[PDB]
Amino acid sequence: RVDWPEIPLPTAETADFLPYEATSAEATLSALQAWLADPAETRLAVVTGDCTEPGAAAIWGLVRSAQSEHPGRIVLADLDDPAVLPAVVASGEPQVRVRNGVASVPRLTRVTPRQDARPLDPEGTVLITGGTGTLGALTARHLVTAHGVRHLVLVSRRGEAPELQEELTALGASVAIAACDVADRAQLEAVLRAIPAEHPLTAVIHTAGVLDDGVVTELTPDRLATVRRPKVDAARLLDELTREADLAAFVLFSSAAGVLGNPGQAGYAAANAELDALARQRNSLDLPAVSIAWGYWATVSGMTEHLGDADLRRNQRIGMSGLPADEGMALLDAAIATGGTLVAAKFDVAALRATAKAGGPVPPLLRGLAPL
Repeated sequence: RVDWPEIPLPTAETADFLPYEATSAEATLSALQAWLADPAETRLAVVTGDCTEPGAAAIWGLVRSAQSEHPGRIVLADLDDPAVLPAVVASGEPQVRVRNGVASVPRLTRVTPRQDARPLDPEGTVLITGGTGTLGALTARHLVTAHGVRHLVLVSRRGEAPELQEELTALGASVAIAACDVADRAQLEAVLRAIPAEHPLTAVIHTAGVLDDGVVTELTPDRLATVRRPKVDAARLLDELTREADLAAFVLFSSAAGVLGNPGQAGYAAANAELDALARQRNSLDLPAVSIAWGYWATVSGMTEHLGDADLRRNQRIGMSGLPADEGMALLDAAIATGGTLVAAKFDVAALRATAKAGGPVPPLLRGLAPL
């Protein structure tokens, strides 16, 4: 979980920085590319709003990956007061949140699951976005077998998986796979009407999306919206049209990039963090919701297919390991039970601990797990 323990700001009067208050996910990318074009090296102090907002998190995720691309050069400050910005830059942390005079930074802490989520209805219906994707396909096998789901609506752009259709129906699950894009206003509403009344919708699981990983200097706002729409606009439409639905759980598949920040994934991290912050709004409003910043999946899926061996070591550098289907899906059950925004991934504590002790640069979020 993203934890924000209290740490003191440095006793500094000024810093050599370029202040800027972030406004939108596309605006930060445009401003950042302008600053990245400057040969002069002044750390870009990006001021962002309350990260619990979807927009601020998306900007946070966008800068998080950007700071992974250019460490020690972009300051992702969440300040209600630009006066602490010189102090924030002088702290050395790329991401500092200062409220009422005290500072805080994102930290990763282990989550204690709670078994108080409302039980899934054995006669209910579960909605999955991008069902034809393997991650959506993986969820279908576990839901019917473990959770005993007898009614599914697997929604994907192509929306036809006969090989999953026969497999899921062979176990007794009334799986209604229809061609639909969740973010589409007309498509989602009609399919949401296709959910039977005697089998009311009980769970929304978001796994649809596109991957357009690229560095900040090469990303474009269209790639932001192209990735965001089946993830951000899709989940927003899910909460909009299913807030009145009988949802026992609200599952959103985020990525570790959206929380930690992974190089060359500014847009994807923006979508994932905005995906999380939407759930936090849902969770705060007492509706059950879970957004999971999933790690590097071991199994090859329709989403994470393009992660090669170079990305394998890039992932394994920060402690990532191939997330198994069982381990990943077992984490989902606790994540649904726990609720809120959580990160379910496998980390190499010893490698991070050894790297921290040896002197390597440990990410601040990982610094909670392996401090000095």
